[PDB]
Amino acid sequence: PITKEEKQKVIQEFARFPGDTGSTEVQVALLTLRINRLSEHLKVHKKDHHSHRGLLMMVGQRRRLLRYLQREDPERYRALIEKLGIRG
Amino acid sequence: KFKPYTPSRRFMTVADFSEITKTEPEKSLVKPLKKTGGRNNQGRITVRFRGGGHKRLYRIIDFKRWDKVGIPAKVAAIEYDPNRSARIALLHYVDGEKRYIIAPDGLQVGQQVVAGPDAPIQVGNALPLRFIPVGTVVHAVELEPKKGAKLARAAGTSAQIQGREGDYVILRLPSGELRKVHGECYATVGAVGNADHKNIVLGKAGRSRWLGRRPHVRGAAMNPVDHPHGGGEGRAPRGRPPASPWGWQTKGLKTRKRRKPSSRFIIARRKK
RNA sequence: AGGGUGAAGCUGGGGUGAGACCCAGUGGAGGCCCGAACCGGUGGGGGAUGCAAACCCCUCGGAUGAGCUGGGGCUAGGAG
RNA sequence: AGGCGGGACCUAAGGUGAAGCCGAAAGGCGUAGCCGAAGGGCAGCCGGUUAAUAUUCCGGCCCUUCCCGCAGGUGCGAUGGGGGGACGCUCUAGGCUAGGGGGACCGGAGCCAUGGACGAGCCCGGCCAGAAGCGCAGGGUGGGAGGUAGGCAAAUCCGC
RNA sequence: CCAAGGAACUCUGCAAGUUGGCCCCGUAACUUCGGGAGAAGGGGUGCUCCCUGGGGUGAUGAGCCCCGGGGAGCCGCAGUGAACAGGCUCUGGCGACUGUUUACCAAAAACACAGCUCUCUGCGAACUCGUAAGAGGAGGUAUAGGGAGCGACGCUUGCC
RNA sequence: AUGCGCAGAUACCGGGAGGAACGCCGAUGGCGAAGGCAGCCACCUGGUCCACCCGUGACGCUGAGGCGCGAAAGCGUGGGGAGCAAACCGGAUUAGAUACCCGGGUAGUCCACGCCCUAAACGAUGCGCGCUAGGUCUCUGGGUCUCCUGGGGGCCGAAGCUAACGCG
RNA sequence: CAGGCGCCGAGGGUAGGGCCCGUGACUGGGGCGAAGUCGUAACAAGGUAGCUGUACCGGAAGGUGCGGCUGGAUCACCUCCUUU
Ligand SMILES: NC[C@@H]1O[C@H](O[C@H]2[C@@H](O)[C@H](O[C@@H]3[C@@H](O)[C@H](N)C[C@H](N)[C@H]3O[C@H]3O[C@H](CN)[C@@H](O)[C@H](O)[C@H]3N)O[C@@H]2CO)[C@H](N)[C@@H](O)[C@@H]1O
Repeated sequence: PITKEEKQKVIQEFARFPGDTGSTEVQVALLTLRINRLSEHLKVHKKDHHSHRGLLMMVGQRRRLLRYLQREDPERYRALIEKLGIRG
Repeated sequence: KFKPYTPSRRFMTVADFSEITKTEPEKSLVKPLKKTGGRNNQGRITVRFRGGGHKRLYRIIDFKRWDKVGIPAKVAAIEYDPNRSARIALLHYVDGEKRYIIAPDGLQVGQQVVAGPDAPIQVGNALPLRFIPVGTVVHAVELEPKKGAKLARAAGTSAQIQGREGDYVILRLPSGELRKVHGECYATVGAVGNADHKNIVLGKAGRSRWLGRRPHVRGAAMNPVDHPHGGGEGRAPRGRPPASPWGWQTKGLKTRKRRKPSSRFIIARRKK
């Protein structure tokens, strides 16, 4: 489940600069990761509509933030796109 | 090696409502098996309607375990035969030889199970009643020891263990009744393998039924020259009679039949 | 004989969480659909001591299924 | 007609039937072994010759088992255990003759009748069988060793 | 073979003629969204020469099969040129539809039937033949094997 | 009445089977977009409250359309029915009683996967922010925790709002 | 120049569909004109309170079960407003 450690490690791989204790980068890393192992679970289950739901809202959130990502700058952004994989 | 029930062809003209089933072992049976004559005609006089055939394999299956009462066996795997209401497992006995046996609740290829003098009450092994953990399930079960697996609850998921008394344990049998068998006798552990089958749907009758092998039945079939009942007209007769000089369909058959009182009670009925 | 039809599975592309499910390609199943050999035999017509103790013609239905067919057998006649 | 076929072999349905169960009698039922099939299995083909028959005759080419021997080689040695020959239907890739088809392609007996064309014109044919040696395709799997508490009663063979 | 008229003949358009070969344009109420569609209604094709693409075969170059595609044009009343080859639409009762039969009139309802319900039998089941014997049944074993009235399916099966 | 019992029940004792439910604790109490959600245990999960002020850098509020979500009833196949139980059958009723009562018993009620979205769906009152006395209680996070502070629930409650309640 | 050649289409015909109109025994039905032949839910706990979504049964209003929304009367429990 939620492995804090490795977590921070990637918050790291991403946060271009070691001083990103909360940045678009991370909103990204995080919502992503979560979204994914979470969802995978969703699959082998089929009925937890409540949490499915939340997950929903969440994914929204993340994507939208990215929205802004583009808004100001999608450049570095597309790089992100890249690094990650999502939206292809 | 289980099997799909539901697959149904679709609108391939009136071939409508045709239910498929597919055991996955799909292998063609093995070494131990002859074939049956073309009975329907028999003792050379001829008898009982329907009857027709359609292709030809024909079985030999194990009905008796006390004959190795122990050599673990591992599911050779699944498969079946042009007979039986609920597939089989060709099983492998650790000693080399194998045997076509039941096919209780969805067990598992390679699974080890066996039976005899104390078998683990795990659906799959079999045991002398007595090892009956009262409240459990089996089938195949046989009263009068040695008289082989007597009461082969076909796809008959039905041997419900219901208490004991004397040298006989009580059982709830398909039918909706409770008989008794002296404990030393035996039961295949667990339950059957098929039922949905029982629900299977088949297309253009002629086609299906016949394929089944069976042709027909046609009552008070006009010209009641015989056909017990009336005919030579529309109207359904009255008397209240059936084919070959019959008693309708609401009368006994049993008797002293020392058989009867001897065990079982519940008397013959259900109520779904 | 021959020809059209064009399911299921699958493969890929499409949309959620995965998925439904879609589209497309593959596919090419029984019903079959079209229609000879094959099997039946209305619809009309042609013989009345007719080619004939049940026919010829024009025609017509099925044309993989409860299909058709040669060989070998068992049930039979108050029984089949 | 040793080599085509059928028996000199196999067996299902299926009939018989030593046993056995059974009828007032005559019979009814019947394992086993047997009888019992263009269903199994098995060793040749092509060219030539009679008024007339043929892969049966003749001839060329290719084998078949069984007996006597000899030469080389081995636990050889039942048919009883086993493995094994054995199998739908629908469809269907890949690979070879049959078998179609144009060769003016080579052999040949002839022709324009008729206004014409002798000109890749017509007309006829241009193969079939061949130990195996060999080159296309594929077509049908495991070596061991050991444990080898089943064996499929009796033992290295199968199967765990 | 007909014309003039084109069913009034006629109990019935019985029959017979219409019509029918593939390719493109296009296609109704209803629907178990499989389909009723070969609906239906048009139009096409023959043969010439010209520009233009393709799947064959040892690349691929006299070696062939698919459409090409399009263009200009040729001759008939006429161009699946002859023989194979739908008349059609609307609508109603029954029945589902595949079917078998009625050998000798009775293409077709009836009987099938899939699928409904009642209900019968504990297996040495219950019946069916049998003088026992015995087989059958079922090496099946109550989701199974019989007696049945109905007969997809949809709504629905009330009163004694 | 009734229906069930001397072919012994109704009560008491022991044992058997299974379905459902889940007491006290448990609350005027809690979590959830809503619906609605509870014997404990474990697997995976989501909303969400407080404090350091550390990160980013306004990316945010709204949501026609759609998209997924969910009462109970009922349908679909496949399980299952201990009890309860429209329907049905009785018995009691009045003049009538198809219903209010007692005696019965199906479907359903329950599980899986699919399907209906249904509404006095309620606080009959859309969401998002910020401005205006206090008093009280109760649960919950932080503290110099006679209390204070962020959050969360009922209660009293100036101004004020309304045709009037009553909101506060 | 005449005509010839070419589509062009006003126009009409045959076939088919679409929008709306009228329209048809019988028919589900809708609204009302003081003085009617039946019972009577609902509002007083309207006498099983009701109301509702759903399901099912009935001369009819309606009853019944599933679930729920109070726009449900009387004691018994506690918090909180005032007060002789
Ligand atoms: N049509 C209205 C609907 O049906 C009913 O109304 C109808 C009905 O009640 C009422 O009928 C009433 C009866 O009752 C009452 N018991 C006797 C009375 N004579 C009769 O009157 C009726 O017949 C009269 C004959 N001289 C006419 O004048 C009068 O217009 C007519 N209503 O009149 C309405 C007819 O239109 C419901 N009452 C109402 O609630 C619902 O909305």
